[PDB]
Amino acid sequence: SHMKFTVEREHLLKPLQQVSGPLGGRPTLPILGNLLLQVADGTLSLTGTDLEMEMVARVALVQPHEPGATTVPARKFFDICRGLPEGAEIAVQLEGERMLVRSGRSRFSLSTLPAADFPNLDDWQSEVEFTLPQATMKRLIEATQFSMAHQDVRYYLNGMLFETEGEELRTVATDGHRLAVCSMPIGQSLPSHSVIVPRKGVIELMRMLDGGDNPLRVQIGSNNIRAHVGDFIFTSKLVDGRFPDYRRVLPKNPDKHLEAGCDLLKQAFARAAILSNEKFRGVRLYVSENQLKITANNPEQEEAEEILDVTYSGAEMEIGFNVSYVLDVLNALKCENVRMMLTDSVSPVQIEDAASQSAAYVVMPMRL
Amino acid sequence: SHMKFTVEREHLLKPLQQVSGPLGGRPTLPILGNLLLQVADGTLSLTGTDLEMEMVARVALVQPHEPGATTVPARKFFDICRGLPEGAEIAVQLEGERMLVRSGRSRFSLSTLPAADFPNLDDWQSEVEFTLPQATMKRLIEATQFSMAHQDVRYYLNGMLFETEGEELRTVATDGHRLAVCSMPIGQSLPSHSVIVPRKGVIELMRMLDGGDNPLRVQIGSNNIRAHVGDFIFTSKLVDGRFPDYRRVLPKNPDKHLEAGCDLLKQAFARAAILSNEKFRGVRLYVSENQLKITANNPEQEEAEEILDVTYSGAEMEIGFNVSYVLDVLNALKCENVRMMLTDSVSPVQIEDAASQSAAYVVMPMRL
Amino acid sequence: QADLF
Amino acid sequence: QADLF
Ligand SMILES: [Ca+2]
Repeated sequence: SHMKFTVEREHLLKPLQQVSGPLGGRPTLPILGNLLLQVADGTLSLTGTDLEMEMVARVALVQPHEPGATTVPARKFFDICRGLPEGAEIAVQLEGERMLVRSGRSRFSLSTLPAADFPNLDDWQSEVEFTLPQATMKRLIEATQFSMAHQDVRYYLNGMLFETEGEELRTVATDGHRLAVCSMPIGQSLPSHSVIVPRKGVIELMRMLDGGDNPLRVQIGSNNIRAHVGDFIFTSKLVDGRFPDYRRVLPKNPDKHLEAGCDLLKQAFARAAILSNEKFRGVRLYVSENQLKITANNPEQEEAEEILDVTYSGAEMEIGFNVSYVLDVLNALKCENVRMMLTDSVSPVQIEDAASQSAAYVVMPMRL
Repeated sequence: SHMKFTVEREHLLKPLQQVSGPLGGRPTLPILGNLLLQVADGTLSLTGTDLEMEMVARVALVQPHEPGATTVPARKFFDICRGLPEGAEIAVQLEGERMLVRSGRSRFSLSTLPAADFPNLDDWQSEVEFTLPQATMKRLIEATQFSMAHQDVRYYLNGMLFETEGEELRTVATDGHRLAVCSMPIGQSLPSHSVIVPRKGVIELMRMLDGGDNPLRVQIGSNNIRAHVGDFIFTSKLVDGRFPDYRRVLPKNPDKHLEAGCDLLKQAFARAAILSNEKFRGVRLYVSENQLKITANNPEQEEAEEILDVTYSGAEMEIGFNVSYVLDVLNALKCENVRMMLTDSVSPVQIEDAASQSAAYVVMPMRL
Repeated sequence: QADLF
Repeated sequence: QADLF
């Protein structure tokens, strides 16, 4: 190819790091371990993919360049650029099937694969679009991602629901045992729509956001989602499945309301967890007038007991939980007091910030 | 047992973390996952062991206490102490085969095993003793530990030689391919003596030390070594084997001396390494008047070339090296300029700080 | 552990 | 690789 460019090291490092995100260990196809490099106009584009998602970065070229394209080993190319001195000028050109990289007194010849062999995940049509701050999208993801299923055979849970209705954007995640939902107004009238973004894509989108003043532009198609922020474009295939309706799961008539300090509650649960069953992590909660007792027992007949003053309205009741599910929620909430709404020992509980309804967590109990 | 004590949380945390060091998470015996606790006089002693080494911590007791001893699960007891709030007072007493821990509104019952069942590794006699700043001992170990063998069948290389001569303490480590030796004067006349400390004991000793000047008292017996600093005592069995006569592998008259900036040399080797064979890591060095050329190639016929200006006046020469061995040395040296001393292409290179002879590294070349 | 759904 | 010893 004719491709040539010279770019300063630090203009390449963050692009190279972002587009290498989708690349794992030991590619299934060899070209998936490569990055696509393209020079066109005054732009260098760098692309990495794993066939499920792709990340593109654009870099302006102010020094002489020649158009063309090739693909080069990602780890090797990144490590070369990172290993060069600060402020190094990195000159790149093709010599047959080899990329030549030159900087200072350093020279490298890398093996390439043709750009025509690189997969393309860009040929689709957007059906819903909106703009929002990166911080808002990051918060939506961080408030719920821990509740996704990690490797469930129910593949439609290994991801996060993104749902638009009216002017709200909503994320939902569940593993069949606990659920998280977070809603944010975005100031644009949107059609009613929902899609499942795969878990790996959710994490990668999260990591591309810095909370800067740059807006994030989201486009949702029938089978893909795309996010544009700054000079980066992330695209992911959607999960082809049906997600549960969080509306059905949310307890409707909880007759028991508990309020407690989040830090004291999280700390009590974290200590009780130490003497819970190492595999199933079960703890017991006993609630009575303005008091909560947490107990944990393990096969060694070890026992933890924590007592907390709380505000509690309702009958006395005992309920069992996987303490990791509870601790995940309390770690996600960054508020002084938490509200827990309960009915009985066999029904879900809802946990929220006592001062905010923007996020809701639903955790199903364990049999005592 | 009668054992009772009340101690502030922060007086236990670092003791518990230190004495838990030798514990590997999957003990063969349950008592090996426990810590021995002993109250006698106004002192609490905590001991953890893996049968090869043991770590002891002493804690003065200023609050009411009763003497006795038991053993308690290390991870659980540490996690309980760490999970309690800052400044928490931790009250401990025994009730039969259970240890009751109480603090604030938290209560824990842990299962114990009798103190009479805990192993003892302290019954031996000191034959060489000296004191040195802990920073000096930490430097001696860091300067050389990376050259210890890992699981070599020559079991006596899976460790570190500690050798006393004149007023010097010296550490030596080798895996049969490269060697590291570091020598520090300690201002005390010592007998000529050397022992092998097992690698796990070396690593744990290093982790018991910080960069302070606080005195470390070392005692070396016929079959054990003991290091006392502050309120911690580390003891390890010595390796019952013969260490190689390392003085006979040091190059005797190197007629070629090369000096270069450590950072430039390290960065050049690190970039060349990217295109070396992933398994054999071989690189070529070409030296000539005030110039070093480093090349690497790999099975894909990719190639890296680096040229650096150096100070060199010897004859022209090519020599091959495992680049990871070279980078290990340059990472271990924390200095501005490096001296490389060579003879021919089939003989080892000796690498030193250009301004200091306290550490020396000997790397054997590769046929390449 | 009970099921949400 | 050559041997030191
Ligand atoms: Ca530039």
